[PDB]
Amino acid sequence: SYGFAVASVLPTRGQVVGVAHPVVVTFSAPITNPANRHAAERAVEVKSTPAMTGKFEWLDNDVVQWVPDRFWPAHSTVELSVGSLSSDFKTGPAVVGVASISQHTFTVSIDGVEEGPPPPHHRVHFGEDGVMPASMGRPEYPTPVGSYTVLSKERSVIMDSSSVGIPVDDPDGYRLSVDYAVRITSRGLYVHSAPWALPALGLENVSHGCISLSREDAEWYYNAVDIGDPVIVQE
Ligand SMILES: [Ca+2]
Repeated sequence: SYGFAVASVLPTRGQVVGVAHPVVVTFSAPITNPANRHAAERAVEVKSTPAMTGKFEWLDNDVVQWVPDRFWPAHSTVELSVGSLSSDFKTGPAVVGVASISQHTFTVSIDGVEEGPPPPHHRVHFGEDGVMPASMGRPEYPTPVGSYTVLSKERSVIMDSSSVGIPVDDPDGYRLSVDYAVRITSRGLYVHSAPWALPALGLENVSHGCISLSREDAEWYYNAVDIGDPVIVQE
């Protein structure tokens, strides 16, 4: 009986990850019976050192992720057992981004200390370290509130309007080349550089869901953040 045979686990052994990185378990064969999922979860019981509570979420018939309830300790070695498989990984700095829809800001802290790039005359900027002018999703396509984690980081990725439900050649379609792209949902939500959107930054929520930053702020956050680091969206 190898129905719950585990092919692999993320983080990999010795991987360096951000401080909300889930434990992602990939099974050797799909578990197509949702009733067998609770037994599968028990067979892949996640035991970390330091101890952490979490919640299982199935991403596919053969992938379940265990989402920690709290952040891992930064700059640490986390020991990890996933049903007998003994592993470990490392965390880097706690790089946390908090988007405020009402304040039109994106606040970046590193290990608790708010910080941003060294500012180099005609654009909004706050005198407060780490607080970046941002533009969230407009009321038609709002940025959803929640607790996210960085799923991937890409340079010069092309984003279409088909991600929010609009063909490219449609009245309000788009096809953008985006310089710095920090992906925070599998659906296609990003923190990213939006130079065309410079006037709205810090003032208006004019994007279609994504968290828009200046190129300089996006570049700094992109270079600071790691896959697994948390991103909070608040009203
Ligand atoms: Ca990493």
